[PDB]
Amino acid sequence: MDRRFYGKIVIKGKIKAVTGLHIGNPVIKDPHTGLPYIPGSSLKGRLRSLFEILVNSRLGEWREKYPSLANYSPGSCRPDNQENCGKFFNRKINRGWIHVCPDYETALACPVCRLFGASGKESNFPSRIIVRDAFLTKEWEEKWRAGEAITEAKIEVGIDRVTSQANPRTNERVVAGAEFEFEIIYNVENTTHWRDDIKNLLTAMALLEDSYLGGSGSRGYGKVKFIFDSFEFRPLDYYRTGKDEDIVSIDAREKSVSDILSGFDSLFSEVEGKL
Amino acid sequence: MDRRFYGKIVIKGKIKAVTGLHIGSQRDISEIGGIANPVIKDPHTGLPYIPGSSLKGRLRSLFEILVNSRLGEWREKYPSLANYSPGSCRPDNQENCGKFFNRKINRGWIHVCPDYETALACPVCRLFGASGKESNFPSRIIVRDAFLTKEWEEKWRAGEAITEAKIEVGIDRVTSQANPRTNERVVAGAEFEFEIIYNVENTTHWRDDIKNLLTAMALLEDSYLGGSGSRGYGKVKFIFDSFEFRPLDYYRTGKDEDIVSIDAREKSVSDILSGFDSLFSEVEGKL
Amino acid sequence: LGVMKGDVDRLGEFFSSMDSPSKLATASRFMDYFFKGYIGAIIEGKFGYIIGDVPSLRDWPEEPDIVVVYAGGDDFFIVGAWDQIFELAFRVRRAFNAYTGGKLTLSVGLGYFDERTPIYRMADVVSERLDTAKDEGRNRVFVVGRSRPLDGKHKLSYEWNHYEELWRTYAPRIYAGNGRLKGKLESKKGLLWKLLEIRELYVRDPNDVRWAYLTAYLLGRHGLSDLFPELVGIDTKAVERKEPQPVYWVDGVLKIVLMAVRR
Amino acid sequence: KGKQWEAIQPYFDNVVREAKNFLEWSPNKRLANAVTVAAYLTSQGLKTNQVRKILDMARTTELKVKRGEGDIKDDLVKMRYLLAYTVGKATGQSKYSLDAFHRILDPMLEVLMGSPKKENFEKFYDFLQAVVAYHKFFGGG
Amino acid sequence: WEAIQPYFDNVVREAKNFLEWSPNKRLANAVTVAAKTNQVRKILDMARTTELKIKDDLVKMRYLLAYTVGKATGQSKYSLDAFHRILDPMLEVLMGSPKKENFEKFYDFLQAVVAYHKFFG
RNA sequence: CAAUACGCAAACCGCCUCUGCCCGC
RNA sequence: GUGGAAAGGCGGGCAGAGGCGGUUUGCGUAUUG
Ligand SMILES: [Zn+2]
Ligand SMILES: [Zn+2]
Repeated sequence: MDRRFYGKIVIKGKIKAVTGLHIGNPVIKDPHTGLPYIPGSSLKGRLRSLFEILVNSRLGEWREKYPSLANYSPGSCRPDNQENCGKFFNRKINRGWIHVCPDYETALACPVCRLFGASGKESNFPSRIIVRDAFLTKEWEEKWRAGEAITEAKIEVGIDRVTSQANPRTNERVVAGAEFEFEIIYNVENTTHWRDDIKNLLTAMALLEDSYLGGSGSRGYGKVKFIFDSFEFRPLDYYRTGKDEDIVSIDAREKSVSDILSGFDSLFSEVEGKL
Repeated sequence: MDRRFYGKIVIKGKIKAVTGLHIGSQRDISEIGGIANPVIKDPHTGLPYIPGSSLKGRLRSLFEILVNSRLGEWREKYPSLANYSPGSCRPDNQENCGKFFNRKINRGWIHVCPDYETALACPVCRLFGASGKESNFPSRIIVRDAFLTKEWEEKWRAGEAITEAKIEVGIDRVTSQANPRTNERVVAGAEFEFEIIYNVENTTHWRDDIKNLLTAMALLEDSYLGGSGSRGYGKVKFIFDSFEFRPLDYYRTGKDEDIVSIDAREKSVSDILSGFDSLFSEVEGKL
Repeated sequence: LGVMKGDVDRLGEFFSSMDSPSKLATASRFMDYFFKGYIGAIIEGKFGYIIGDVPSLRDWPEEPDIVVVYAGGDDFFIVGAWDQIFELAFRVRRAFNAYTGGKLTLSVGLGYFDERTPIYRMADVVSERLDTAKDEGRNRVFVVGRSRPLDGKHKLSYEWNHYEELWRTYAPRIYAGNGRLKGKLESKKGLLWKLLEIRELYVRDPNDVRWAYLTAYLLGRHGLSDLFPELVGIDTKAVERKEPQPVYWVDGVLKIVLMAVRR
Repeated sequence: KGKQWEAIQPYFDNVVREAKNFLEWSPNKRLANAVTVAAYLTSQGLKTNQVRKILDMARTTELKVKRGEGDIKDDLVKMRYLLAYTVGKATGQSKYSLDAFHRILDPMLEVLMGSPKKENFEKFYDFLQAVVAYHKFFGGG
Repeated sequence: WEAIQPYFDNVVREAKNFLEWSPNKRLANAVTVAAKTNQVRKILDMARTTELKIKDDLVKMRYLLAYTVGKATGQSKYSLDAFHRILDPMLEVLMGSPKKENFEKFYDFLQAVVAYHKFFG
């Protein structure tokens, strides 16, 4: 009921890998250009899975602010084959358990499912962020042309203990240092709660800079480092006049934890006057 | 009551699928081995294409919402928005409630004005079209099916692929249970030639009706065009070849006197930028 | 609007069997009272011991919506609700086959026409669907307008006993009653159109066996490998008899199940 | 079960090579044998994702038989060595399953280089999809 | 059986220029060619690199091909110099040649050799 | 005097579950 | 010196919503020719 639209907060920037990355033994590449790239589903489905786990521990602190967290106890439906019950992860996809609130008004009240979207039986609430693919940057487009290898290979081994039987394989990783260019657009639909979802999306990004991005990750295959460039707002009046009436937020040398921390409320101050 | 004709503003251009484009339609028609999520491909060539319904629908659904938000202040600009309130008719099964989204298709609610006189002033249905019992305002835009550009035909001749198979997986938060699948999507960077014809029926209101089409397009460049979309699969970008006016004196005579606007290397937001009075200035001389 | 028009066959040869005015006045009166009097008691919903179970989309209402236009003694013409006229034709034939001692048969030609249709065309098409079911075997029902090859081996209108087993096999496994489908076959009404597309490959080419594996695969992908075991495999008994394959007969038994749902 | 995989395969293999040309019989025989082809491939796993490159290779020139080219040389080259690359990349327990599927198609590919292009490859491609379709019906995909 | 391999050595010495055959001979060479995987992938995958891409790399593609046989000594030059003797007589031609065309028939020959290598073992 | 004996990956997981023609003559 | 004359089968509808290519496995050890 009552889908609305005030604007689209655009989060441009550049994903940096200080340590070498892997997606998936080749890293998948853009076919028309040959370059590897970080997809959309590996960056939206990774932030959701570092935010459904974060919400799982904290169902006492968010329940006073978010309704429809009282409808779940922090748990898992993996042993007990029940669809919607007290345990927090409710949808068996085919064999996996992903927290999706099964209604519009549950997902309207849910802190996860108002942002990363939610399916349902005759409800089907749709998302508010759209996360685009990340190709190489235009200064790193040219190292492919200059032959400076945008990728590499890696030979590991797997040691059987008794006979010391070496069982090697060849991982193929993106080389450490290669820099992509990501894109997240937040679809501002409800002016009552967008202070949350901008400080709530950066929550999922900040855990990702401590965690890994795709690949194995527990061995070195992560280390995202979000280099932001500029938030803009794109109001509804931007799409009628076509002006540069999009409020620029200055974050040329700031971190994901340096926006969500002190410094937030002065940056987004003109957007609040624009609501 | 009083349908006239003055010409047809033809918008020629090229849709550039910046990210993998996905539409999807039926599979298994006298066929066994597929990836089971195929983008609609026409049978005579076996190449993918962007349909007209998939582009007119997504230009519509991004322009219900803009109207649904600014419903309060546009009653003076456009009459017959005073029949409506922001919201859906979904909580109480009515084909005419106070809210905006009023017509039940099968189980979903899509705004269609019920009469010719009501839809004549409504900003949405005066452009994209309407229906009803006995009254039935018909559309003005003809969004035609878009096919690949002269170049990308030959990349199917030279041997380059046009569809890619992306493997995505689902993961349980507890047992890390991999739940994989495959998608057929258009290769990222392919390029389709669209054409959107605007049937100029009234010279009173075409300036405020071309601007609405370039508002629904300028939202579509920030949104996605069909497919999984929220995970990257849209990201489409209009590259305008030529605006052409195609006047009334064109159709009888055959003289090449059709007014051509200058849209060589301009964004969709740059037409609606201050200069829409200058791009379509010489159209005012013909009225 | 479900129009049916059926008549007793070989009746003029039957009244020449009589050999006295005592005998012909009786046989022309017992035959008279079936289509005059005892056809009213069938539509009122009686005689379950005599009839049994008919191919029926839903059980018979208290006040059925049937309009007997004409019924003469050799002939009848009955309109009504188009899925009760379907039920009535197998309910008239069943009661007629026990009124006579199994000796005379009906030939009912069923049509299905919209409300906005002039009657002079409805009687024209149905009487031609009658003579379709008359010249072939005189003991056979027309059910639905159905496409056939140009060979002559494939005759359209169903035999009465041959049809009422096609209802016993195909219908209680894909249909449950009252216009709804079986369990987990909902959200697969696109399937039964696709299954009637594979019947349309049998009509352009009867000699092709392209319909044999497409039958098996489409039941495989949808998980419905148990339904239609008669259609997944070819019948070597049906080839040597020069009779239609079991994908030819499935058109009329699917459409009645399909049209009873909103489709 | 697996006891059907031992008997029915050894009943069919001498019938397999003795009809090595793809234009064996356009009648009911090549569909009756094709069910028996998937009948001893039922008890094996027979995953399709490695075959998806081969079948799409059969798909992309199936349009090109249809007024695209009159030459299937460049395609059928690519089908021969990749199908040897199937055991040539994937070995193990899926290799013993995929050796029995190798021995039916490799007699038929060598026909197709010197074959007609409108004919005798349609008679292969119809035997292609008969193996896949019943395999979904006996419980494999 | 080395003479039948030496009978195939004349077939490797038959294809002096590039266009050996568009028919079954490139396979029939490669069946008898393939009648160690880990030593060749700096040419095998190096062929995969240069396909999408050039001329200064093909010298390195010829320099690494002699760098393989110059490394391994002892009993480890025999099939090394043999597999050396096939590829370079089809690569001495392809320096001054079309790149996207005229290489495919070797690029499909290079892949077909390792394909039957794993089948025969 | 210097090396060569051998290993190039095994697994499971492969789509899912919601919707399926109305309106007007 | 025509069972004729005039008559658009069509107006409205995005195949869409949800989904991490994933989890473990140390380029190594053993002895001589
Ligand atoms: Zn939720
Ligand atoms: Zn309207």
